[PDB]
Amino acid sequence: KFEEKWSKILELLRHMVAQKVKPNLQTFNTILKCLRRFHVFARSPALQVLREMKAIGIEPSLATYHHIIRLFDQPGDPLKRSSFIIYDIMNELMGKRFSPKDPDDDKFFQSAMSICSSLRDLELAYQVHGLLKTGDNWKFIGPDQHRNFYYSKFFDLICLMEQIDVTLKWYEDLIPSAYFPHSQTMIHLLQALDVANRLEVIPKIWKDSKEYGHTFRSDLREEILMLMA
Amino acid sequence: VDVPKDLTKPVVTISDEPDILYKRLSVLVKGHDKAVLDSYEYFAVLAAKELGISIKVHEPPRKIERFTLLQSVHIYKKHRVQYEMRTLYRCLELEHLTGSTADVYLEYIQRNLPEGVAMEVTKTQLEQLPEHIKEPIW
Amino acid sequence: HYVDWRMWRDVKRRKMAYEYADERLRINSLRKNTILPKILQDVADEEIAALPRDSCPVRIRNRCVMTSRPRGVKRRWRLSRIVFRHLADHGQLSGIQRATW
Amino acid sequence: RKNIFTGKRLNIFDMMAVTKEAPETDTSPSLWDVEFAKQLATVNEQPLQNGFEELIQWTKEGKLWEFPINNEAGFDDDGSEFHE
Amino acid sequence: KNRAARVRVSKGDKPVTYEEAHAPHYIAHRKGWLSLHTGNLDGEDHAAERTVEDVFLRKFMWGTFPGCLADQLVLKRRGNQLEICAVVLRQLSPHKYYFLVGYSETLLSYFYKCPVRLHLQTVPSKVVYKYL
Ligand SMILES: [Mg+2]
Ligand SMILES: [Mg+2]
Repeated sequence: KFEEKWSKILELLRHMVAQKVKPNLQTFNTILKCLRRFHVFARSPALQVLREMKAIGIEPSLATYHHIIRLFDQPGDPLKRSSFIIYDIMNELMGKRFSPKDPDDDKFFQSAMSICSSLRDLELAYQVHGLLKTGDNWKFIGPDQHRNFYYSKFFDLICLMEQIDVTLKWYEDLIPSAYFPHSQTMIHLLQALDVANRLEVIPKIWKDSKEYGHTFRSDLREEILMLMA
Repeated sequence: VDVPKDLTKPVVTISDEPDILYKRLSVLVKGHDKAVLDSYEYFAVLAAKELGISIKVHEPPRKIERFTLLQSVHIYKKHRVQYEMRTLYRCLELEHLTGSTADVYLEYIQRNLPEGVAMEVTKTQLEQLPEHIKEPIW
Repeated sequence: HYVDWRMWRDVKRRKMAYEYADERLRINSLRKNTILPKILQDVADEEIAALPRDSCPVRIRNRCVMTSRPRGVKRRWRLSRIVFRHLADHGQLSGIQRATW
Repeated sequence: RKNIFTGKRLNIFDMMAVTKEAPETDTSPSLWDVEFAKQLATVNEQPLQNGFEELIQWTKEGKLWEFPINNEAGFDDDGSEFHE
Repeated sequence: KNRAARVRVSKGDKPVTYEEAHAPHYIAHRKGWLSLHTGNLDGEDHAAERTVEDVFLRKFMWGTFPGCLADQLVLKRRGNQLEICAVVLRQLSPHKYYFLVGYSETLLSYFYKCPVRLHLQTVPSKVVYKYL
């Protein structure tokens, strides 16, 4: 149980203070990464680790917030807590250039975008993307699988909550320049054109769909034909 | 819409050491194609004006090296094929620029030197008299 | 894998001439002055004459590097007239063209 | 209405008076330290975005000539002076 | 009669490219050079070495992309960079072209000790200038 594990760890940390050993970033990042299992039980203990880093002088890295983001982003209703954890994390990170300090620094942006889609907050998603575009922060997006997941959740949230005139500007800026879309984003885009009563663009989405490898997707061709007819 | 928010600027450090002074930079480019030198001249001159460097341009006389070879593999001495290499020149003459300005301009125009074009940049540096030479020991 | 045995002999002559260049230069310096005694220069004559024959640089021949043709070679490209023309006539030699004037 | 950064700490550790003032310059590069430094170069590992970044990469790797061109780049004659 | 680099007339059925259709006297008049470097300019050195490298690169690419080259190579040298520009066909799968580009750029960079880049332009079929 958490209480037993949380008592041993505090004993290792106190031993580390008896032996005149100073903790580094990975010491606190390991605690937060290991508390992921306990979820709700570790939510407040995990926030005690973060506040300790600030006081001691260790600077939270992108991984420090990725681990806190994943700990609080448990299946359930995120509005109760996850809402104000991500809003405070971004106010802290606003306009900060990041350097590689932890191996898990390339996972924050994928994690942060995953909550913006869940909360359906487009203002927060722009702040997350704004942080990715400051300085050289774009290099922390992650491998190709993380790059495509980030942009899928990002664009699917634009099509849903953004005006269609702006949505079609992101569609041009991101695809194929930034990532190649999954067939479910082509569908999410058609659903946005329908809601906007702009169906003269459907023939273009089919032309683009073929150019992205969705010529023979059944769910897509049925979606296009049903809206047209 | 997907534009960078803030851009990291390369770090340029102002030193405590004084800068070099160049009375003249004579950039002589050589090529086989006059039109390529015309385009490079336009690029190099426009680059100098934007950076505030005083630049003059002229075209030294071209050099054509010709040589003769036998046409046949065997005998037929009186039948030859003649070849030539044409070297055309353009000379950019820059004046009154510091060593830091010369490093930026030369790096910018040397990196953009077209394929097939060589550059000979003669730099004339201004120096003061060595202290030992100011007065005779004798 | 050189073009022929004659190119292979010149390769060895160029390798041996390179290995003995410093030694031959130093001995020759003793022979190419009127300052040292003849008794010393006569010994230097014998010493350079005893070096391997293929260390002598006059035996190096400028052969075509692609065909080993010993004559008709253009030094700048190290090619025979035939090989040079083949490349030049196909536009593969930068800046080289037929000359009319 | 309460920020997360305000609340209870753990209090097990204490504020560093200052960061380490004298570094271990001659610390050996153990396999554990050399490998961890490779995990920190993978988090910012991304494909080249354009042709300028390829030149920058080649220049750092030493493949591309440094500009402006210096015909003596990488050749000092053993630090010899003219009088030698 | 002159023979050098002259595609002789046939019965009007032999497709030739623009390069193949122009005899040597049209070099620098109607057709440019297939390699551009500074070695053949007046007062420049190392023309012999640049020429051997070009002959190798043309043979290397012919046998490395067998049946794929639709025209002669264009070789460009800037600084220590070597750029190989080739017009290829659209028969090989794209995966094989990426393998061969990665392989060739790497192998040639280590062979000649310079950064080498390969630029491929694909055409559906050999471009025909005229039928001789
Ligand atoms: Mg005749
Ligand atoms: Mg001889």
